[PDB]
Amino acid sequence: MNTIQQLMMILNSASDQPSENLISYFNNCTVNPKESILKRVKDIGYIFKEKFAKAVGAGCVAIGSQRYKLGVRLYYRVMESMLKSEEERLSIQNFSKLLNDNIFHMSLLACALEVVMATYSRSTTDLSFPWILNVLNLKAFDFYKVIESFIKAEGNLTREMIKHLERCEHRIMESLAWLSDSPLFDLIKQSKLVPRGSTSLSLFYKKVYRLAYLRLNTLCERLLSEHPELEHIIWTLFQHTLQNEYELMRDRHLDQIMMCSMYGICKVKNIDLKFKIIVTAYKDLPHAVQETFKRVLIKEEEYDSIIVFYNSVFMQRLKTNILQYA
Amino acid sequence: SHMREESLQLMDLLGLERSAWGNIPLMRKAYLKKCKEFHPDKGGDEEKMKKMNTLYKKMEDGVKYAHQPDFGGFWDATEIPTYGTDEWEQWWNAFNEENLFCSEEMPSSDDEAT
Repeated sequence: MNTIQQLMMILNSASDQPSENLISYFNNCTVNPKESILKRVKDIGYIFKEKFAKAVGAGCVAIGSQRYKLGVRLYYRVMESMLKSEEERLSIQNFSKLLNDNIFHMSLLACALEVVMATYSRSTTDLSFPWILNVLNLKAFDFYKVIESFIKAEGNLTREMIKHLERCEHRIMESLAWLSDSPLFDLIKQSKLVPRGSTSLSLFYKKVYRLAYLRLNTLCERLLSEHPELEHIIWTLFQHTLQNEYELMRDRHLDQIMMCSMYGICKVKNIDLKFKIIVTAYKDLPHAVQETFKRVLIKEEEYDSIIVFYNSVFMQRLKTNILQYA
Repeated sequence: SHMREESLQLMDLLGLERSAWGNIPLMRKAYLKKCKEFHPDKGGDEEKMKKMNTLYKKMEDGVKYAHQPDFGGFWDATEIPTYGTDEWEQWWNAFNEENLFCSEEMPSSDDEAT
């Protein structure tokens, strides 16, 4: 097994200085990243230790140092694994591009700190996921890119600790990724002016649909048992929104779009679905929060009710796309 | 009076067959089609539509209401406004912007059961 204990052990008995073997890697890069990554860890250190204390009681700086310190060992530990499990597949032994990439380290390190921080977490003014990102100045999306690869590069993750990151990943896809001023957008555009960039965004999308849909399903089955042919006409609207009217997701939540897609489609077909029940049902989904349909971005930093979002934005934006379903 | 004359005169430009005549709903399903197909860019029905409307409404009238002596099915459709002057797009937009609008209000709040 992979007991929370087993991990705490490997971490404690782990080095605070990169492995001699993990250095062989540095020394095989077109440009040696040692001083580069090393200076990073140090700089980040203060930034973390402090933006940590200024959020947790007082007098307890020891724990701070400890958490980062430990976070760091996990950090290197992974990277090596993450590098070995990269020499093999995709034979090469170099790796300059990656090891010199600020965001890479910035994300890997984050994830560790999130995992370290979350196992010694029973004690601890709460730093559950969302936190760490705003401390390291790390963007949700980017953090998301390292999650899958991270879980696979450490077999000593407890079955729980893993679900914790899976949740994180799931949260970035439903909203965080799409936060105002997040590369997710600026990235998407660029893919519509020069396709075939890399399996990544198109992959992200893939994982998104996998998510959204299933919820869309859950609801469509309950609130729409009769005539199911709609389940697919909503999804289409949905995708279309994500694909062509993505901007509509800016500072909004997947679920928010799903619902509006539900309503608007049932509305051009003249169907018994009242937003009342749609939102009613939405609460039963294993995560949803009333906050999701009560507070919805509208104009500037002004939030109102999903309904308002609908009549003042949704309905108005992809109006034309819907009218051709009546 | 001239009702039976307008009859064919309307079923005509509506593109429907006089054998599904007094069926207002099925006539509406049509009338609306002729709208989702009108373009003051392909068509100059600006006059041949002004009639397409006027007549149809004069036939819907005989049903959209609930009578003091309450017999006959209940209407509840929407409202095809007399299309007099308002520019076709401002009209056609208006109409849909409605059959697509949510006139509800959120619900009260939490529970109280156990």
